[PDB]
Order: sequence, then structure tokens, then C-alpha cells
Amino acid sequence: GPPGDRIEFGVLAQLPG
Repeated sequence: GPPGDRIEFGVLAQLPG
């Protein structure tokens, strides 16, 4: 997902809560 707190497929991700 978008540059958030989680991790995507090799990048920063964002969670909905």
C-alpha cells in the first residue's frame, strides 16, 4: 500500500486503522 507504517511488496505501506 501507500507509504505508511506497514510494508508492501518491498516498499512502505499504509493500513486503514
